[PDB]
Amino acid sequence: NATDEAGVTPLHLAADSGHLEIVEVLLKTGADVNAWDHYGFTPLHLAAHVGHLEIVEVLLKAGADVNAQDHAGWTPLHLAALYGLEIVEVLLKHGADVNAQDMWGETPFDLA
Amino acid sequence: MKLMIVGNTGSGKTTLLQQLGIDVKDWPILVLNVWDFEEFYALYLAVYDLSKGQAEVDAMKPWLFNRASSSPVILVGTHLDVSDEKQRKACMSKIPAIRDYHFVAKLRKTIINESLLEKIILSERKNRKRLLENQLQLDENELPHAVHFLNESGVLLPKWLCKIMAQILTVRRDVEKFLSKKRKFPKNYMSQYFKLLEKFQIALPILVPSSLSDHRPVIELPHCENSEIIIRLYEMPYFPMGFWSRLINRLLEISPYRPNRMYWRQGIYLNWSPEAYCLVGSEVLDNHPESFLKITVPSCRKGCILLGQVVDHIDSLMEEWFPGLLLLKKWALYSFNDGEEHQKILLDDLMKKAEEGDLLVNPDQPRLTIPISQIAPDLILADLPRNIMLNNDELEFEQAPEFLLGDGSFGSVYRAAYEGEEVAVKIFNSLRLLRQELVVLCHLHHPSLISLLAAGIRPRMLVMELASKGSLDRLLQQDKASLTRTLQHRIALHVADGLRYLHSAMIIYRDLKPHNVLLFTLYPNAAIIAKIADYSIPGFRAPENQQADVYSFGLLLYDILTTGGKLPDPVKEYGCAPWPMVEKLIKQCLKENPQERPTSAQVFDILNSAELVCLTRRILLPKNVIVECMVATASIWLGCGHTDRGQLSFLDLNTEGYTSEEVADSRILCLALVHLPVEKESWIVSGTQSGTLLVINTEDGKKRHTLEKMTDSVTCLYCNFLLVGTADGKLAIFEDKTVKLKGAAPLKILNIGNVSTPLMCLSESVMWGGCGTKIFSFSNDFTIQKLIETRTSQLFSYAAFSDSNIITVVVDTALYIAKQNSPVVEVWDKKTEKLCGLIDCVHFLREVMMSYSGRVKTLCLQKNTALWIGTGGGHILLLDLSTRRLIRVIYNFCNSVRVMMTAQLGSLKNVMLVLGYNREIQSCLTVWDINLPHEVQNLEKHIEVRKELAEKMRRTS
Ligand SMILES: Cc1ccc(C(=O)Nc2ccc(CN3CCN(C)CC3)c(C(F)(F)F)c2)cc1C#Cc1cnc2[nH]ncc2c1
Repeated sequence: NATDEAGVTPLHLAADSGHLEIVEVLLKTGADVNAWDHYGFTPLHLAAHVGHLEIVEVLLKAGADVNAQDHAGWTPLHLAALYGLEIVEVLLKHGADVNAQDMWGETPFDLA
Repeated sequence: MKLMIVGNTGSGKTTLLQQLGIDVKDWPILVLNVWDFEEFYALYLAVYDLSKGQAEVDAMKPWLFNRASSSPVILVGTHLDVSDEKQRKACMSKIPAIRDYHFVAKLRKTIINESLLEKIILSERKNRKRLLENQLQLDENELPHAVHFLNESGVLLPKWLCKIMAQILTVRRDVEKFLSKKRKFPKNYMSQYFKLLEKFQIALPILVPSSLSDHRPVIELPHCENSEIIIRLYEMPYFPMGFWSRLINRLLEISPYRPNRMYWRQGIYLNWSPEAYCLVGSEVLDNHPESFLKITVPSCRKGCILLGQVVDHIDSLMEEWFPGLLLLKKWALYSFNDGEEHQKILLDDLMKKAEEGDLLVNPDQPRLTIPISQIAPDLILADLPRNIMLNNDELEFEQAPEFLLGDGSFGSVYRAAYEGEEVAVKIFNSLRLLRQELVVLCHLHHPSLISLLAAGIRPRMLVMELASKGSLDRLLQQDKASLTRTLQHRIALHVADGLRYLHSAMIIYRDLKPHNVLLFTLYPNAAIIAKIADYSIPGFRAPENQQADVYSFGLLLYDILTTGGKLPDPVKEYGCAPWPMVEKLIKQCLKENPQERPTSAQVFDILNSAELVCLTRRILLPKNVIVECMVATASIWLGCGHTDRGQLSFLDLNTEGYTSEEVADSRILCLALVHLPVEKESWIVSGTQSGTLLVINTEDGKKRHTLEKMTDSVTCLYCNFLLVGTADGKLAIFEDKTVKLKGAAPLKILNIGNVSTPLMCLSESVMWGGCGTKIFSFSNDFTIQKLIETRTSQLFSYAAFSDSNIITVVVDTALYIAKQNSPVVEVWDKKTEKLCGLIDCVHFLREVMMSYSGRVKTLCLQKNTALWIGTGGGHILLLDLSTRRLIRVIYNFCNSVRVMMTAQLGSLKNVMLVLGYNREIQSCLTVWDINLPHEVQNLEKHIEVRKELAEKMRRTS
């Protein structure tokens, strides 16, 4: 795995596109599940932003942390609730902090 | 009062104290703190041993020479039982000011006689000073008065003194571990160790002046004849104690253009290569019980410069530390023929002669003479730089009160000519003042410092550049019309760039004022506009050092922002145009706490910014007010969405009279203006969340109505026809004449997308707009011309951003479109319907100085190929459209950006209005000069050129 001109790993791209097979195979082979680009987005951040539930599940099973903060301070709960709440439920089943605040002091249930 | 005991070594001071470093004890009587006296040198007790008679009485005068405010001194001779009567009579013959004499309980009664909430503190504190329990009134605010009270009383500071401080006389590398690192000496006090010694004349930035001996080492001079050595002997009755430590301190920064440095208690010998050296040792002459500080220098050019520097240092020490000697008598030695005995003259002679001529005529041999510069090359300034001696054949000077410069406000300065060019001549009616001023001027070469052209000898003058435009004071008072904003900023920038230069050279420049600012031009883009001067001939000073200079510059910047006029707000008081980031700098420099004032480098750095120049206003709206959109009429209409019901806000850009009114039952998201010259009216249309287009007359608020309601939320408005873009992907086209009609139907309803794809932006170049992920174009018939699907931009960028909503589109030759919650602005070719460019705001923000988001919130454009991009954080990226390069990154004003657009003020000045958020939440309005990128580039070029010139003058000298 390697980063592009924007610091984006193949796992980032797979999370963006929602490819279940590519995310699963990269996690199986040992891809960095908590790597971040210049945007601060982790695989789980992109999955929550786009709206892929199963990508979120397979990332959490592979060790993705639910308290990652991007360059804007938004946790995966923020990006999940911002775009609508099955992904919110899955992330909340994991040990996610619903009281986390971004740079503007907004909790992820305020975005919803 | 304090009783202090001083005298010669072994005179019996402590013996008297029992009979009645510097250790301190308490003696009640009129309770007195008594010190037993070296370093750093009420009622005085002078103690001497009578066994040496007048031999002990002599050399006591330094005790009178050394910080007393004419305090009394009591002289007592001790050990009378072992002294002779003739010695006592000699003591009588010998005798700041002595009040009474004694020769040994008479001493204690004499001391008592001569010694004859109210600051109730330092009792618990002696056995961070605020509340040790608030004593007195707020602990006197820890003002310098309390510090002086505690230092003078000898209660707080002398804990370490005479026990740890000043013990290095018998005890900084390999120094602290034996002096101030024994048991408990935290690293917090490294900066104080070997520094408090410097203030107390104990250590020098070379060294303890006690390891030196009084035995002069062997001194050999490369020159020996009279005709080749200049010898100067200042004779002082006493060498006022403490003299040699300071002299050894200062005689280090001496340069002929220090390979060898020998020194002892009384004397230094500095040696460069041959024909460059200086012996400043102290000589003793037979039958002359005075101190003879002798200087022996070679007669060459470097000898002249080195002698001049040494003499300047000595008289500087005289003027600064021992004013009492200014008695000290100066002499110079000469010889008409080699081998003759050195003869001496006082310096008033050879001064009269340097004024008259350049030759010392022998009274008996009229044909035998010596040039003055060979005898004392300081009366004729033979130390001047080679381009500084006046050429009297190239100077056209009239000394009359008709060409007087500034009408004499600059001192005795007249207009003249030098090498053709018009010039200024200051006529020195002492030689000391001229030499001091020349020494200062010859080491100051910077663009904002007045440049020295010539220094004459026979006139004894100074000649310097003619500021053609007078001083800054006359600019402020007389011709106010030419004081443009750019000129004001350049003047202030030029003064700061040079106040910081003086501070770099450790020069104070005590009094800075508009009168000391000289102007050569009023053309704003010039390289040099203002310099600073001191004519040596008051409301422009600190309440009381560099902090005093910063306060003076703050006052100067106040008097520049204001044309002319605790200290009130300049805009309210004088009605001048607002200038943010300079008002703040004035307030910063004018802080009453010296440690809170910025340093001159920081002041110049603050002034060196185009955000400081082209930021016309910065208006903060009432707290907890959230506004999402504005429209400019100057005056601004705002849409308040801080609650579930939208409101309409009105902000007057001249008075700042914010007002608001509840107008709709749903949040207002878009605003626009419909102008009808045909009726000479105008409407303001508000598009709300419920889908209601609600129309207000701006002339009278009572005339209000509502158009045909759309099926979903109204997202955008534009204005001749009114185009309304709703959240269900519909565009409604109204004729502007139909806006005035209540419930009027749109001229046409066109479907672009669906419910999930809202139409959000409409702009002119053929009409262009954006809905969902598609860009659409229209002709004059309001029909679809082209739809470009932007989801192919997902093949670039990332699907998190590309597959989003379009929030704004601008176009001159290319489509600059921005998405919702995306830091990437995409550039589409409107002629080929294909993506051709990307602009990454995160990429720009990373190159410039955790408090940034970079998601694009708004865009704006200028005709001068400029693109303004607002990011989610409080950042505005100004870019040049020629190559999409980064012109500037405006930041550090607020925390978020909402929307910006161009506008025209009532004075026909084009500005940029930026609405953002201070994210608890306070919406902010910012006004920028429309030509900000050009000012950025021009000021960058100006700074570069000025720095280049400064380096050139520094190199050439
Ligand atoms: C004719 C003339 C002679 C001397 C000077 C002069 O300033 N010398 C001078 C000396 C020392 C220092 C540095 N400091 C000062 C504060 N010390 C406390 C610390 C050190 C400075 C500076 F401050 F500059 F560094 C300047 C200016 C003029 C002039 C002129 C002139 C020319 N053109 C004109 N037009 N209309 C009027 C007018 C007037």
